[PDB]
Amino acid sequence: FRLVGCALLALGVRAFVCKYLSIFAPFLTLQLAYMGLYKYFPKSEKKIKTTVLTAALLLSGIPAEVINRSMDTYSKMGEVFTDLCVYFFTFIFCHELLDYWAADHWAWLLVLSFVFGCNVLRILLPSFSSFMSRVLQKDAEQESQMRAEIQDMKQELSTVNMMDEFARYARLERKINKMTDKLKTHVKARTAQLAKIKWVISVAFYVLQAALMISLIWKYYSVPVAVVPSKWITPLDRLVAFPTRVAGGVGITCWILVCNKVVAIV
Amino acid sequence: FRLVGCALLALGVRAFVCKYLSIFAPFLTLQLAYMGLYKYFPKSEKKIKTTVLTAALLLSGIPAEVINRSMDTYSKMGEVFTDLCVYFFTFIFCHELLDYWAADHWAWLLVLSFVFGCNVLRILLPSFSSFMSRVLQKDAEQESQMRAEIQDMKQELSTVNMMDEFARYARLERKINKMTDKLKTHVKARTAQLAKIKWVISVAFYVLQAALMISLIWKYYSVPVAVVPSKWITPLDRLVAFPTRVAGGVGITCWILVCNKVVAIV
Amino acid sequence: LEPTLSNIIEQRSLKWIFVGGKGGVGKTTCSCSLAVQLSKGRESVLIISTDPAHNISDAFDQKFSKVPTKVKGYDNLFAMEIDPSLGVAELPDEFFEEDNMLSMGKKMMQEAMSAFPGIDEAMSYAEVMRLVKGMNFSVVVFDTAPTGHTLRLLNFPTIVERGLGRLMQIKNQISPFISQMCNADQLASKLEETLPVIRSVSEQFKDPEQTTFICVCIAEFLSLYETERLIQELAKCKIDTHNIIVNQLVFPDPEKPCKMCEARHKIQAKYLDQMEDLYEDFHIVKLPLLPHEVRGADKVNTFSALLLEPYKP
Amino acid sequence: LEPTLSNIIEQRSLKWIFVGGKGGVGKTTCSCSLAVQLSKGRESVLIISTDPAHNISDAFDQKFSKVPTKVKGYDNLFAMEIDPSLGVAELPDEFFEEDNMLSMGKKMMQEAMSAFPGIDEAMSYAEVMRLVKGMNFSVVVFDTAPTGHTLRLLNFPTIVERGLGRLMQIKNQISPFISQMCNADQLASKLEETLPVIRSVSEQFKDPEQTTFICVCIAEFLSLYETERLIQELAKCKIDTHNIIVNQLVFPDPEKPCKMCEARHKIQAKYLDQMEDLYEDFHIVKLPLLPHEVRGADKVNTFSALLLEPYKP
Ligand SMILES: [Zn+2]
Repeated sequence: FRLVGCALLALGVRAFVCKYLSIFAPFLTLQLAYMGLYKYFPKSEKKIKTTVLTAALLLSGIPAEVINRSMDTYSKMGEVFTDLCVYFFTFIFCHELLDYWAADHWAWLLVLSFVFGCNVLRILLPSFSSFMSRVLQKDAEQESQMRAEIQDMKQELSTVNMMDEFARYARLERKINKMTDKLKTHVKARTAQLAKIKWVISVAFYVLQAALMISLIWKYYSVPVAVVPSKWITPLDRLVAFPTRVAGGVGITCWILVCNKVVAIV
Repeated sequence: FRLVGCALLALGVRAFVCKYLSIFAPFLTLQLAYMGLYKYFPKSEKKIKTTVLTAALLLSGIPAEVINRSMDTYSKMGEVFTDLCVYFFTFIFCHELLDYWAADHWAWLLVLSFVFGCNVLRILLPSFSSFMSRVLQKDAEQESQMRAEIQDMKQELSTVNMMDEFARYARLERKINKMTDKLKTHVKARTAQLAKIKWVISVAFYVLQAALMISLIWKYYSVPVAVVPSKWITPLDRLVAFPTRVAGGVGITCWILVCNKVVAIV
Repeated sequence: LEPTLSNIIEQRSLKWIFVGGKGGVGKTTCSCSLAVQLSKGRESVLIISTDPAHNISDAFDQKFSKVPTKVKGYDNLFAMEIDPSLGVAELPDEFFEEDNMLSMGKKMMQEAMSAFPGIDEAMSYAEVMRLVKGMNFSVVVFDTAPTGHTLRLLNFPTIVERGLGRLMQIKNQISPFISQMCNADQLASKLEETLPVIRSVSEQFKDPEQTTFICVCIAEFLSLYETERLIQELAKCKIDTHNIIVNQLVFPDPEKPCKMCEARHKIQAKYLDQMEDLYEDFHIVKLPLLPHEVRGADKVNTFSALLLEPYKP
Repeated sequence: LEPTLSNIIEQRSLKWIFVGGKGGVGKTTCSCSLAVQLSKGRESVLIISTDPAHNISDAFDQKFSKVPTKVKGYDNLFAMEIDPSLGVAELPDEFFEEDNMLSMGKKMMQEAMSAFPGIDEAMSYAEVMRLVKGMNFSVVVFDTAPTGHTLRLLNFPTIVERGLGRLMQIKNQISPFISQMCNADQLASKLEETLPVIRSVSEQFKDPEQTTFICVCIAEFLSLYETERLIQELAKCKIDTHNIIVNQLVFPDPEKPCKMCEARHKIQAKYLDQMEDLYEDFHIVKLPLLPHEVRGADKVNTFSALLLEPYKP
C-alpha cells in the first residue's frame, strides 16, 4: 500500500513540475507528505513480520514500543527521502526542458545510462544464472533416477503385506525412509549451494558497481553536473552542492536509490 | 515482471513526449512494443496458476496449447492497450502544456476528478467496511467466550488420565471435538457472510460508477473533449473520434482503465 | 442394550455393511461369519475383500477373483476379492492428506492433464459399483483394509459436481465462442455415465437405514483407542455405526484351571468395563477365542452362531 | 544375541536410561524393576516418573513428590514424580507439530513477548535437570509418558544458540547505538545460566555410551507396529536404542492344561517370530505374565530377577 502513496506523491510532484510561482519548493513537498499522513491516518494498513535481528535487540531490554517507533519512523524517513529524490529528479527534468526550448546535459545522460545499465544487469543476473542452471541440469539426472528408485520401492512395499510378513514390510519401510532422507539432504545441499552462489555473485556485483560509481566520481568530481539557481532550492542547496558547488554525489545516490526502489518494489 | 516492461515503455513514451519530428506516432509505440518483445525473448519469466474457470473449458476438448496462446495473447493485448492509453495521456499532456505557454481543459479536469474520486472511493471501501466490522466486534465476545470454553475443556482433559479412566477421557475428547467443529462452522459462516457482503457492495459500487459514467457521457456526448490534429494520430484517429468527432468515450475508458491498473497492480 | 448382532439381521433395509477395525484382530472371520448368517435370511449376499492378503480365500479354503463367484456349501453367498480397490485407493492419499473443499479439484485436474491418474480411479470405482449393482445383490459386506479409509472418497466428487454445473452454465457460451473461432465429447460422456452410479452409492452410504458399520476390536487399550478414534472419525463423516465386536476373549471356566487365564480375564474385564461405560449406545458383541485346530469353515459357522446369539459358558 | 538385560547393568558408563512404549503395557513395573536391579550395582539410582497416573507410587505402595525421596526397603534407590514435566511438555506441541529449523525461534519469541510461555518451559526443564545433576545420581531412569516425546525438545534450543551468537555479534554495535540514543540484564542472565545445563544434558543424550532407550511392548501386531514406529522415530533423532522388553507372555507348561493358553501361545509365537526376524540387532527380553495376587514390591523383585537372567519354564 506504501507504493500507492508513493505514486500519489509522484503524480503530485509531476503536477507541480517546473512550477516557480511558489519559491518554497521543498515545503510544497512538506505539505504533500502532510496530506499523505492525513490520508493514511484512517488508512494505516501495514504488515509486521517476525525477524531474527530484532530478537537480539529485544533480548537487550529495549522497550517494544521504542523498537516499533524506531522501525516505523525509519520507514517513514525512507519514503520521504525517496520522495525528495524524485522531487529533485522532476526539477532536473524542468531544467533540461527549459534548456530544450551544455555539458550538464551530456553528464546527466551519461550518469543516467550508467545507472540504468547497472540496474538492468543486476535484474538480469537471474538470466546470468545459466552457469549454475547447467549444474542443476547435471544433477537432474541423478535426482530423477533416485526418485524413480523411490517410486519402485514404494510400489513394491505397496505390493507386500503387513500382517503375516511384517519383517519384510518394516525393512522396506526402513529403506524407503533412508532413501527419502538422502533425497532431502541432497535437496538441501543443492539449495545451500545455490544460495551461496547467489550471495557471492551479489557481493561481486555490489563491489563492481561501487567501483564503477567511484570511478564516475573521480571522473566528474571537479566537473559541474546539475546546475540550478541557488534560491530555488536554497533550504537544502548547501547539502546537495557537495562537489565543486554543484549537485553531484547526492544526485548519483538519488538516481541509484530511486531506480533501485522502482525496480524492486515494482 | 510485467510492470517492469510497463515502466520502461512509460519512460520511453515520456521521453518521446510532445515530439512531432516523426508523424508516425502510434508506430513509435509499435517499435516500443517490438523492443519490449525482443528484450522479453530471453527474459520471458511468467507464473501460470491453476484456476477453476479453465477446468470447464479444458473439459470442453479445446487443445491446451490453444488455451495457453489465447490467454497469453489476451494478456499481451491488455498491456499494449494500457500502453497505448498512457501514450494518449502523454499526448494530452503535451496539448495542455502547449496551451500553457479552452473548454477542453475544464472537461479534462472534470473527467479526471470524477475518475480519481470513483477510484479512491473504491479503494477506501475497505475503510467503509466499518458497518460490518461492528458486527465482527459483536460476534467477537461470543467467539472469545466459546474459545475460553475450549481452553477450559482442553486443560481439564489434560488433567484427567487416559489408561484407567478412558471413559471420561473419551467423553471429554468428544465434547472438545464437537465444540471445535462448532467453532469452525461459526468461522466459516462469518467468512461466507463477509464475502457475500463484499460481493454485494462491490456490485453496487460497479452499478453506481457505471451510472455516473453514463451520466457523464450524456452530459458531454455532444461536447468536444480532447482535440488533436488529425494527422498526428491518424492511423487510429477514426477509432478515438467516437463522439462528435473528438476523443470521448475511448478517452474515458482509457482514464478509468489506466487508473484502475495502477491502483490495482500498485 | 444387547450383546448380539441380531439388529443387523432383522434390519432388512440394509444394503451396504462395512466391517472395519485396525490391528491384529481376526475381523475377516467375523465378517465372513456375518455374511454366512445374512445368507440365511436374504436372497443373495456378496462379500467384498479389499484387504491385500486375501483372507476370505483361506477362510473358505477356496480361490476367488475380481468377479462374484459362488462359494461352496452355500446357495446365496458370493465372494469377490478386489485388489484394484486398494490399488486405486492408495492413489488419493494426497486428497486424503489435504481433504480441502476448493483446491482438491484443482489438484485433480492438474494431475488429469499431467498424468490422468485420478479420473481413472473414478472409472475403476464406478465400474466396481456398477458390477455390484448390476448383479443385484441384497447385501454387500465390505472387508475394509486395516490401513486407510476409502469410504470418504465418495464425498470428494462434489467438487466435480459443481464444476460440471459451471460447465453446463458456460455451455451456452462456449458454443458461440467455438463458432466465432471456428476428443471433446468422450470426456463429458464418460463423466456423464460415471456420475450417476457414484451418486447413488454415495447417497446410499449416507443413509443410516441402508448402510451400517461394524467395528472389530479386542480387549486392550491400544485396540480400544484405535477403534474409538475410528468411531469418532466415522461420525465426523456422518456415517452410521451401531455395533462393535470384541475378539480373542478368554472366558475362563469356574474350575480355575490356569492362573494366567484369570490374569488375562482381569485385564480384559478392566478393558470391557471401560468399553461398556463408553459405549452404552452400541451393541457389544463378545466373541471368545477358538481352538487353533478349529480353522476354516467350522470356525466361520461357530462365529456365525455366536453372532446370532450371545455366548456365555 | 541375548535374551537378557545384562548389557544395561554391565555398562557402568550409563547416566540416562529411558523406558518408553505406548499402549496398555505395564512398562512402569518393568522400569521400576530395572531401577531396582541397577541399585544393586551403582551407588545411587533415581526414578523419574513423567506419567500422570503416578504408577511408581502404587508399585512401591509409597507416596512420592517432585523432590527425590528415599524408597523404603532400599538404600540406593530414590524416586521422584514430576507432573510439571508433562505440564511443560504439553506446551511445545506447536513446535513438535512444525519441527522447523528457522521459524520455530520466531514463534518462540512471538509467544515470548505475547504470552511468555516457552522460556518458562525452558526454565522449568533446566531446573529439573539442575536438581538431577546437583543431587549427583549415578543413573536416572525416565518413565516417558505413553503419548508424546519430550526427548527431542533438547534439539530445539540450537536456534536459541545461534540467535544468542548473533546477539554477541551485535553486542559491539548495540552499545554505541545505545550511547547515541541515550530489565535488560535479567533476560540475558537467565539465558546464560539456563543454557549450559541444557547443553550438558543434550550432549549426554546424544552420546550412545551414556544414554540408552528401552522399548516396552507386548506380543501383538498393534504394539509391535507402534514400537517399530517409535524405534524408527528415535533413530531418526540419533538416539541410542538397544533393548526391547515384551510383556504379558503366557509360556504354557507342557501339561497342556488349557486350549486357550496354546491358542494365545500360537498368536504370540507368530508375533515373536516377526519381532526376532525384524530385531536381530536388539536384546529381546521376554517377560511372562504374573499373578493378579502378586502385585507390588514382590512383582517388582520378580521382574528384576527375570530381567537379570532369562526366564524359561
Ligand atoms: Zn489356562
